[PDB]
Amino acid sequence: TCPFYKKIPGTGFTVDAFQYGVVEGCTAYFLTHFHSDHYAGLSKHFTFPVYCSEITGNLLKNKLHVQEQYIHPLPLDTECIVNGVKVVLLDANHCPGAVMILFYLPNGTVILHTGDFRADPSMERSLLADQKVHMLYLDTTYCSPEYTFPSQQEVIRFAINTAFEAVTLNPHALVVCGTYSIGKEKVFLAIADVLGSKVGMSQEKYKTLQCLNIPEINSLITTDMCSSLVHLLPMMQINFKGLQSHLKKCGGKYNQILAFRPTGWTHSNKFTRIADVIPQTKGNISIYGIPYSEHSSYLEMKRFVQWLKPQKIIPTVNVGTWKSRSTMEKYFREWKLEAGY
Ligand code: NI
Repeated sequence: TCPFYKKIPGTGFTVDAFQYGVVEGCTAYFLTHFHSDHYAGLSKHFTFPVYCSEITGNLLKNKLHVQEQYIHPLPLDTECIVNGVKVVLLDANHCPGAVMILFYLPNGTVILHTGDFRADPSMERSLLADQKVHMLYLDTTYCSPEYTFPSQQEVIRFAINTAFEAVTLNPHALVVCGTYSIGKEKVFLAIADVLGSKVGMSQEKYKTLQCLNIPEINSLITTDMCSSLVHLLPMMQINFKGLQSHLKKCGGKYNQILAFRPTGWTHSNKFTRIADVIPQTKGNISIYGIPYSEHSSYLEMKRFVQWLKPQKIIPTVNVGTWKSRSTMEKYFREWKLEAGY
């Protein structure tokens, strides 16, 4: 059955709750973003109202084939009424179309559900600043002090200078970026922009990008692999074997590969700055691991919550074991004692 952390008290609303069949009482199913963990169970066969951003609705329509009658897209930063209750969607700074949701309950309680998010100080001057938030449903993916990472901008600058150098040294090199879902598009679009190229990719991946309301998209991407010097491949192919195999496929148009694996955190975040990073190399193929995160670091999460001062926190990630829950509760009390709420 649907867990309490996916229900919104005193409404018949749920959030990211599609894998449990019909939820008893639920009149509106919200979807924060188009990642398979959150949408799991949604298909062309679902027949209840789904509320979501415009981007998320394009994806539901075109990738999952959910029927149009059941998709209710809502604009951002706008007060809307859903089944008699006032809501607002805000940018989550996660992947394309990902939202936080603000619910104003009839009794006067205010609830923020973050979805998946990367907390940022620009969220301190949104509609959130205008009133007290009593309850916070929080993306606790990286809720432990070991989880540090560079800014997105530091990582992109590094990727740009690295790719530009390699291709100026060898104008027959190919750049490859690994991918598995939506998100982290800036990695490949920034590399392509410094090399004066479009990004080549499969038909399924191009169809996905074409749903994302990215300005000038038709000038940036193509299905003609031949004509482009940045290619996208599935993350699973980003290894020496997969990359040599792909290089054979391209018809001796390239004689070298430089590949990027955007990942979350891995244990080498604890010593290495972005400027110290060096690739793994085997022959004419080099692979760079780059920690481009679309989740809050510990410090980013802590700052956001210390600013917001919620009366209660409801974790939404890593809630499956008592040890994880206990650990997280300890950090929430620390934050509250430091900040005086
Ligand atoms: Ni996500």
